Amino acid sequence: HAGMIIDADYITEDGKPIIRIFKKEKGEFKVEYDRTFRPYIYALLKDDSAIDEVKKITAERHGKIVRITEVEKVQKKFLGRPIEVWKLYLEHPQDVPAIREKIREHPAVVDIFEYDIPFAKRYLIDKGLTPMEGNEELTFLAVDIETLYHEGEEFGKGPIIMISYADEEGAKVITWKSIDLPYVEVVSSEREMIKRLVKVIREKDPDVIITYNGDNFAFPYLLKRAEKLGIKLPLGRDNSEPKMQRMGDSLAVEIKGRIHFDLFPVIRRTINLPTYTLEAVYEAIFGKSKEKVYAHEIAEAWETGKGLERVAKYSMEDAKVTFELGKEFFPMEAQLARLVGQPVWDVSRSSTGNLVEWFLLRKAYERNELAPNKPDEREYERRLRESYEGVKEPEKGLWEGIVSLDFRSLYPSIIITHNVSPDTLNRENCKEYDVAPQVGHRFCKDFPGFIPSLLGNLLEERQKIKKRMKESKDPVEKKLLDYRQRAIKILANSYYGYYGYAKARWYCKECAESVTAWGRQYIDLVRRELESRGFKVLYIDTDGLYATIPGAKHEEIKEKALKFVEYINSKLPGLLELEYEGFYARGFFVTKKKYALIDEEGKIVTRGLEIVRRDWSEIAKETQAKVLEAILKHGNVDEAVKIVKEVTEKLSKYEIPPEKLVIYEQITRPLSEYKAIGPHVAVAKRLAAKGVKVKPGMVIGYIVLRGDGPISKRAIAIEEFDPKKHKYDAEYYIENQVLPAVERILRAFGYRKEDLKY
DNA sequence: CGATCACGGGG
DNA sequence: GCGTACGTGATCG
Ligand SMILES: [Mg+2]
Ligand SMILES: [Mg+2]
Repeated sequence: HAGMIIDADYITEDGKPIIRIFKKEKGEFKVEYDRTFRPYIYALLKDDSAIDEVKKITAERHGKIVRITEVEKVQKKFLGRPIEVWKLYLEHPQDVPAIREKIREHPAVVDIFEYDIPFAKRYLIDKGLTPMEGNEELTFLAVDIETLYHEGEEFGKGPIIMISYADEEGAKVITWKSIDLPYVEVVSSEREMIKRLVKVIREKDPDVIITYNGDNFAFPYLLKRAEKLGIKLPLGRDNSEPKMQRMGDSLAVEIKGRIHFDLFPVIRRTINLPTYTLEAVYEAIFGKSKEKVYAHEIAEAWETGKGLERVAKYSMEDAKVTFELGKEFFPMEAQLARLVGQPVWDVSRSSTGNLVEWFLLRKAYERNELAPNKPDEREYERRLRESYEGVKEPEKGLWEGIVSLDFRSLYPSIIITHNVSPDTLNRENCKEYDVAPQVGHRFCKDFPGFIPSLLGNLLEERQKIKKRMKESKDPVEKKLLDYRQRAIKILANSYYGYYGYAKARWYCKECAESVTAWGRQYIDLVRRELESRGFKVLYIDTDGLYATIPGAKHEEIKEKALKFVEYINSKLPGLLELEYEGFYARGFFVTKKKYALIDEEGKIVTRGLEIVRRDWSEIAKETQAKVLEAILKHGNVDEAVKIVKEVTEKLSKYEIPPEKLVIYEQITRPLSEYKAIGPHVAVAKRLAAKGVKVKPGMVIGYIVLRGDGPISKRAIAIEEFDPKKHKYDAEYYIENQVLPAVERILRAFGYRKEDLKY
């Protein structure tokens, strides 16, 4: 009708699917139902006569037989060529996985197509429906929880001790222990606290629930405790419970009628941080410090009853900043959803490769272009092993006053001008074609390629938005249009990468190679022009470069670089654009996407080097941090080498505290299901043998002891370690922990692993 | 060696 | 749900 679409799903009623379109119309929540949309797949047949055998194929589901309800001969395009396929209709979406392989196996069937598109996404495309359109203002509520945790406990063993929420009315805490603070609501039990959260959510009726890692912590924990306590969480606008969907090796939680906006996957994509803790994220965006109160401090305060006001303040600030962050990051995700035509829930949890693919599937429908299939495992593997011809090793040592230049806005223009598309690649009876330099791939000029055509329209639309922005007096429209033009830039700058993405439907190795080859001519021009101006290029890859004027004043480097970007863009034709990304006080480069820098404010910025993860010992992580600090903060590689040498000697002489040697690894399945027994599994099996209920999710802490053979047979549970009896493996902690953590970094300064010991 | 298995965020 | 990440690095067998 007239509302803004925020989501879509389907329900089954009397065994038949019903699409639900969740809308917001002038502040009101509305649900539209559609019983008429039918599931389907396509089948390419060897001959039209075959349909009589194919329409008679059946399968089984829910104890009943599955049939093809209707067949329809249709004319479409495949790889820029007319094709005749049969549209096979099914009653229920779940009929598609049940019957698709029985159609594909048929000797008269050449191939099948569009057999793995989810019904709700199939519906939005086919009906031309775009989520997040209009000026409809949504409501937001941030939610967070605090729990009682002890090292290595099964997930959900300890109770939820606090629940916090925040919106514009303020940040509040619900707890079941007496804390005298103005924003704290004290209730009688964990059960009563969870029921109060349910009431707040039902009363505030937010369109968007903001969490920080709610997909993999807050909501699975709430569901675990609600199950324990035997209470329901009717948070859905249809009174349904939050729904845990297995998205990869992890989880994603949906709340029907709403948008569960988990900031963790969103921020992980948007900015570069070594660790995405809420406190690190908040500081990077708002330039303010946020205190972290660790799990052990929380457990100690809860159990002893001392210092609970500190824990309540931590819980409050967690909800307060989650709200603040949500408001900051939601507008761009809303514009991306709109652009790609899929709900924010799905779009906020996806890579740019999937954003491109959703955009392309919709455009293929609009253009009557049959979509190619996602590859099988063998093809996906063959794609990962493909070698690309045509980005040198970076300069060694420590450099000062570094400018970063970004090339990414160059590639959409190359795709368009050279008609780079899988449907135009090495076409027969082509009258005119473009030949890629060095690699020689031919792209037909006779018709615009599917992908160049779409990119051309995206770039044109962005230029119209930018023009409308200059001519606007309304700062509200200007702010909105700024988000819209940034969403196009992000989607357009993702096509180059998408061509080489192994899971892509419109994958094209030769397209990616050719864009690289044509792109290189401009990169080489940028490099020569930089060097003619006294700049030294320290590092260069397909995405950008780092450069300096050796021994020049920093303000002179910045000014010359800004003046250079303005100059080159005046020389580059069309929408080919170079961007000044930033300036760094110092930096060093190891290899492709492995480097470390420090800006003028003293913030260290790295790519592909830092090892902040629980399965690496503290001694290795601490030494690595010390090495980066000595190099970047002190400009002293000699100090860094001496730090490594001192740590290794201390390890050899058993001078390192055993607490800095603990390795943590999660159990992810029943112990009997393991095919390879790593040290944490060997430790786990002994724990289960002692009567410990070992379950997936439990994190095993261990220390590697001195001895013969694989580390599996010498690992000990941290709770069993006796410093007066057990001797840790110094050679393991040196060669497998500390030295790999620092050897890549120090390779940039001409050191090998063997020069980092006395 | 190829195969297998872990990481992130949260408490 | 017409589904189940990603890319990378250590250790087992
Ligand atoms: Mg959904
Ligand atoms: Mg919290």
